[PDB]
Formats: sequence, C-alpha cells, structure tokens
Amino acid sequence: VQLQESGPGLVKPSQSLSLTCTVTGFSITSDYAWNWIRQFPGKKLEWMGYINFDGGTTYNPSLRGRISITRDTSKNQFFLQLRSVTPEDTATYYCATFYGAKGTLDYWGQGTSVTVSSAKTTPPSVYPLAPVCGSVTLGCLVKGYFPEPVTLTWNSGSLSSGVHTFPAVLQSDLYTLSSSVTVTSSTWPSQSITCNVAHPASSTKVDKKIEPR
Amino acid sequence: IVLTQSPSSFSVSLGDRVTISCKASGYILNRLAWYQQKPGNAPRLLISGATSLETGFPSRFSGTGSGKDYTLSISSLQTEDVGTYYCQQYWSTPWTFGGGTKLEIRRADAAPTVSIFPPSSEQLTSGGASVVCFLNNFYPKDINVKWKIDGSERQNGVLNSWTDQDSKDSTYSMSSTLTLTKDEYERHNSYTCEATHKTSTSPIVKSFNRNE
Repeated sequence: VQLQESGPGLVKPSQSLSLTCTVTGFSITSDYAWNWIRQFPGKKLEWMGYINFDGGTTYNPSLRGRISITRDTSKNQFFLQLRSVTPEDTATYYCATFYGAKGTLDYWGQGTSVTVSSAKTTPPSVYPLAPVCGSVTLGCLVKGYFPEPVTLTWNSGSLSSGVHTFPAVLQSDLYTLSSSVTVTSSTWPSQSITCNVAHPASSTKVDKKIEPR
Repeated sequence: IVLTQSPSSFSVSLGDRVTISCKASGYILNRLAWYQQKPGNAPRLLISGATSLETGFPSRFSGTGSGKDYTLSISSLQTEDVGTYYCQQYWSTPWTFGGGTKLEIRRADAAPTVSIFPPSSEQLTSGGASVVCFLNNFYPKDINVKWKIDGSERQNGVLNSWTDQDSKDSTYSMSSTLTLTKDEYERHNSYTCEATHKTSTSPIVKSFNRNE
C-alpha cells in the first residue's frame, strides 16, 4: 500500500548500487510482485525486475548478470543490488507493486535519486544577487556543489509569493543554480531578506543576507 | 516489445482536446497501461487494460485502442493535467514503456520581466565572476538571450536554465548566467543582457556599468 525507497544517493563507478524499499500497510508475502523501475535523466523509464510474493524473481534481460532482488520478510522490506555500476546507471529508482490478475504498476514509492559518479560530495558556495542599479528582485547564486539537489528558502519560507528556483546545470564538474525572489520595494532593504540554502548530501545549511548599495 | 509515442510534446490551450498515441511493435491484447507523471513525483496509474479509467482521475480522460494501436485522450485540458504521460505494455516481459509525451498549457503571450545582477564582491574574491540575468514570467517558452560586454556579443560561458511551466500562471522563467574570470570581468565596463521575445518588437534590455 505504501512504499518508500532508501539508500545512498551517490555511488562510484565500478561499485555496487544497493537500495531498500520499506513497505507498510500490506505484507510482501501476502500478494503482488514487488518491482524496481528506474527513470533516467532524459526521463525514459525502464522496468528492472521483481520479487514475487513467494520469493521468486524475474529480471529484465538488459540487466543480465548484474541485478539481484532480495527481501527480508521479517522487516517487510525488499532490496535492489545492481553490480558494477557506470554513470549510465544514474537514475531515479522507484519501487512499485504489480497484481497478476490486473497487470499494472498500481502503487509506487516516491523514488530515490542515485548519481553514479567519481566526483566528491561538495557543499555549495552561496553568493548574493543584489541590484547594482547605480518591486525589487533579489537572488542567491548557489555554486560549486555536488551531487544534486539543494533547496533555497527565502526568509525561512515565510516569503512565499514570487520565488523562482532555476534548475541546476553542471559547470566544470560541479552544479550551479540560482533562486530569485521578488518583494515590494517598500520591504527591501527596509526589512532583511535572507536566503537559506540546504544541501542534504553534505548535511549543510548556509544563510546569506542580501545587502544593498 | 517496443512502445512508441507520438509526439514527445504537446502545447494545448485550456479546454481543448489532447490526443496521445502509443504504438506497440507487437499485438499486446489490450495489456496497455497509461501513467501520468508530474515533476518531482512518481508516475501515477491512469488507465489499465487499455480502456479502464483508474479511481482518482475524472472522465475527461479516456483510453482507447486494440491490437498495436492505443490512444489516451483528454477531452478538455485543465491546468492540473500538466505533466508527462507514458504508456506501458504488460503483455510480455520485459515490461516496456513508451518514451513519454510532455503536455503543457498554451496560454496567452506574456512578456518577460528582466533583471541583471553583477558578480558579488564575495565571488570576485575567489577569482570568478558570474553575471546573472533573470527573465521572469514569460510565454511562450521560446526566448533568445544575448550578452554584450562593452558592446560586443559573448557566447562562451553562458548557461541558460528554464523553470518548468508555472503551475499557477502557466508562464516560464529562466536564468542566463555569464561566467568570466575576475580579470576578464574587471577589464570591461558595460554588461548587457538582451532578450528577444515575441511580446516585443525590440529587444528587452537590462544593463549595468561598472563605472556607475
């Protein structure tokens, strides 16, 4: 009924990728097949395989010899192992259910993003974007981080209307993105504007106060 | 079995009909699913068995087809239908998906609001310089940005990033960032980002001068 993927978000090439799906609300031995599906950066979907409620497995021949799907019935969990990964295994990995008498992928987890890369986890530098000029739009430039993603919160999230988050791009091996916020000319710089930049992979949060001149 | 969707992208006005085709390389006997995927979310089952509408979706959605040929139709497009739609066969293993069809809302034109930002003193101390231009709340998505440094166009070191279509007003926004070294940046005076968009007969310009 409810599925939740977990596991490392960054794996180096040539190593094994291991993920866990924790299932609640339904026993993985009672019915259904329990599947792994992945979505590549270009958004194509690939079914990888399943473990059935009786423990039998079936795998996509595209992954022949490289995949194992196993389970722990005591914890209502099932697992993916993908061996000898390369950067082409970078994808969002989903677990999902199948019922033989229907045939579709009915219930899905939220997905977990895995990056296969030799690049090192690096927290972002946060730089202010303020008008030189000599409504007002401000921003924060979030540069030099790896892997994805980051979240930018303006004034601890209070500031809701008029925030834009631009998707990150790679620049010399590291991600860069920016976020914009637009506020009434009456509130800045009279009231403080701060961006708060969270990078879960490095367990860091950094705040930058926007200053005028 | 290979599943082919045509096309890969659709732009449709609110209230209009959309038709998404899916063709299987073999006969799949109606063992055909459709999924809707919104950004940041898992695919959600929409149609099973070619024609059966899943609970949680309205009758505006309908699946038809037989043999190798299947269609998902939306009779009257609504803003919450924005996303990517995939077909999937479950006739034979390995189960296979079509490549997806991304659906966006065709709304009225909207002109970009442009803002330009010099490199921060903080970034300059590290030896780099990024000049940032935001182009906010425009439609359609097609837009051309040109950077000029002391009046001369620069194309190297420019990175452009568009947001997804905004779920509220159906516009796009984008950042255009020009990255230079500190010494390259500090050798020139004027920095201009110029946007060409169908909402204006002339370029939409924002500039700053280091000598203020």
